[PDB]
Amino acid sequence: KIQFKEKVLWTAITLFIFLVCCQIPLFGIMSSDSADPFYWMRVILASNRGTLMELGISPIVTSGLIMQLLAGAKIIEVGDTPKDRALFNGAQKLFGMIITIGQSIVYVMTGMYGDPSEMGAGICLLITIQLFVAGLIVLLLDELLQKGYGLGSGISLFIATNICETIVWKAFSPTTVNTGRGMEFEGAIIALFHLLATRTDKVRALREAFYRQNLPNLMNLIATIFVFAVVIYFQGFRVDLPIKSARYRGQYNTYPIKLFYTSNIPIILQSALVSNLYVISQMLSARFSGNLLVSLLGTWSDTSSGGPARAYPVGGLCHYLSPPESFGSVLEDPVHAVVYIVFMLGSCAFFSKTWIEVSGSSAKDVAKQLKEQQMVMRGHRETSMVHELNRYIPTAAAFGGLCIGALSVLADFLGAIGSGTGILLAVTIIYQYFEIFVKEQSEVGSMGALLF
Amino acid sequence: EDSPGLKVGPVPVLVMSLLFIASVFMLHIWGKYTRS
Amino acid sequence: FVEPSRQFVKDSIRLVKRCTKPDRKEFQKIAMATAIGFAIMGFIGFFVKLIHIPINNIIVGG
Amino acid sequence: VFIVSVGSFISVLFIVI
Repeated sequence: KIQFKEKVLWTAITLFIFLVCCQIPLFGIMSSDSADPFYWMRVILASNRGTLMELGISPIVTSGLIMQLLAGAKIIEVGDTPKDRALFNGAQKLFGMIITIGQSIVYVMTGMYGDPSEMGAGICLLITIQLFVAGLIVLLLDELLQKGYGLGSGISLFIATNICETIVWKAFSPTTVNTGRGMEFEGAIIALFHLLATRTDKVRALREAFYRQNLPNLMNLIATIFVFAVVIYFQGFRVDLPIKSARYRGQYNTYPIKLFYTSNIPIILQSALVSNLYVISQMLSARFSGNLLVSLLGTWSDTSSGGPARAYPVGGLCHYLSPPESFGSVLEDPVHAVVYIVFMLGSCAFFSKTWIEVSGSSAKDVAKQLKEQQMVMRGHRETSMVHELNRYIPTAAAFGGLCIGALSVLADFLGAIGSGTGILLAVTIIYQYFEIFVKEQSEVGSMGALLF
Repeated sequence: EDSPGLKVGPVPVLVMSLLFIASVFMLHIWGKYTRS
Repeated sequence: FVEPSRQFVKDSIRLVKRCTKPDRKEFQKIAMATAIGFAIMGFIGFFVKLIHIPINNIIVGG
Repeated sequence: VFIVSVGSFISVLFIVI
């Protein structure tokens, strides 16, 4: 069922079970994970999920997109499917579930006979399963609630939550620092300082000498601030113009669109594919099939995908996507930093324009809505509705996401936190989510912190 | 859709937890438990 | 890339003049709400770990 | 509509893998 209040609440109940599951995947027994490391991929990967072992919660985030794939599609004939009995839409939804399951199986180990995967890197079958129990309640919620047409405000809240958890997890992580400070920022602080530090705040910023060994953590505090000031400013611009409103009775409440609203959601997706692509590529090039001679032939040397003799993620797609990495401290590579900014900028504007059509806000959709809740007929002309309302809606959708996508690449350079790439994506989401949480609810706000 | 009509169930969620509690603690230490 | 850049410049020139920032009060109000929210997200993860680890051997109690 | 969705789906597909 539709209801802004219901959709936010469902995401909240799920959210807790993510953390209860997490601890056993973390460190259990002697278990270790060999390679993976990076940050940008990790914040994306993190639909409430963190630690050394990859992709526990990952099929679950995906599932919502699968539902959109078919429920509001139609073209390639097989509508109403040659299936016995009948009953479509729910049938499409059932097909959607199968696609999610197929994705899951390949990562996890499977039995030797009928196996059809593996021989590379995988396993994590026990490790995945506890996350799967948390994410099963999400999947089951999606099945019932949707009934072949569904949407939901799932996406934003899970990813957003995780980074706050991660910073706390890092604090109790041992960095082979001396026995603990007892409340300075995790690590990098000498033994003499540590005994003092527990007692209360004094010392730290004003002192007589501290710190400086190999900081990791003064970078964390200043990271948040850079994002903090500009995000709030751009959640302030708006276009109004409504008068006489609600029909007669006449009484007016202003209609608000930020114009960074309905624009933000494509950008999160745009960041997400690219970061994942960078981690995976290594497997395709070196250890799958085919690309030995083919690599040499294709890669002229300018940069082409699955490039020969490339160490770290393969040259091509990855090569433009980043420079050393170096946490933004080496970027004077006139050829890497420049391409990174421009590629992301062009990709972001593409996904903003495709969001308009039938997956988000367009001027035709808004036309019908303002006919229902009646602006007073909006002051309007003799009929010529077709233009009127239209012109500032494609420009607004494009502009909103284009600004954020430009900013994100530069933001990595200025300073992400302990992670050094990870912060920026998560923080932006929390501000957007807060507006979904209370403003859409159209009455009161949050829930919890009461009892009963 | 699914052939069960009561599919999602409060009962399955409880069952998952019930299996889990034995697996966490009997098998391995977490509170000065025996390790199998 | 020429068409996205052209749209972006056109939108901005109207937008600067006919829009204004969070008019003193609003920027603080949103920021304050976020700060309370941030605490809920991560400190729940702090409290579970606090209890769970010192059961096996006391290192801070829980 | 489908075409747009499919493009998005391919992008998504790698993430889970």
